[PDB]
Amino acid sequence: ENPLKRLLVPGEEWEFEVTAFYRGRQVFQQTISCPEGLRLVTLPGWPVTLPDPGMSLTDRGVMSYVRHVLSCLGGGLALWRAGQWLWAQRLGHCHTYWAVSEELLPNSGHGPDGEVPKDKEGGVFDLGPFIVDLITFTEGSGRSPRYALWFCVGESWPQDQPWTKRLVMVKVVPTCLRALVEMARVGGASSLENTVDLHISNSHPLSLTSDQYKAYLQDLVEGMDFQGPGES
Repeated sequence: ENPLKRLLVPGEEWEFEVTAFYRGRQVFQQTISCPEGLRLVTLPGWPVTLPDPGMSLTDRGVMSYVRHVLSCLGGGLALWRAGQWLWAQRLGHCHTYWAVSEELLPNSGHGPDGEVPKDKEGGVFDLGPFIVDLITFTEGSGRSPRYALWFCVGESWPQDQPWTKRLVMVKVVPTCLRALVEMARVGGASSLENTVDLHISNSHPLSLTSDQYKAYLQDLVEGMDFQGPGES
């Protein structure tokens, strides 16, 4: 059996590493595993409480803005997995934007990938393209795929243009993905067996050669959906 397909079975809980930053400063970090995902804050999902800025900030202006955001969070930013997709939904009143990027806090650039919807779930990450890109990476014909989700949380009033200053940023890393990339990087330059920890419930680190890992990655692709051109 392909051990990597365990990543997809419904009963497998993915571990998520959550790191919060206030004006670029790390002020919180926690790693969580929950069947119903998490909620950045009677509702489903493991609640992850962002800390009061008084514990790390000194600027009254930024402290005030952060407290405003803590005030609109309400139900919170929900993030969970369903099949090959990671979904997000803004349950509270804070306009929240997202982007998949590197492990480093992203610059404003061309803006976020999108705004997390409130009335319905919104897809924020598809494991399909990620694995395809990971394979391309192992082939040496592509860059390492990104897996870090960044959530910029603004106020309820849509005129603070939060993505510009990115005062409240929360990075969510599904650790299985970080591990898969590291395994490709390390294994790609090694003729020996290397260990990869999938960081999913009831699992043990896997010892695989580069050839084994590549074969499992290729087979993993068959366990996910890829929309065809013009397919209904």
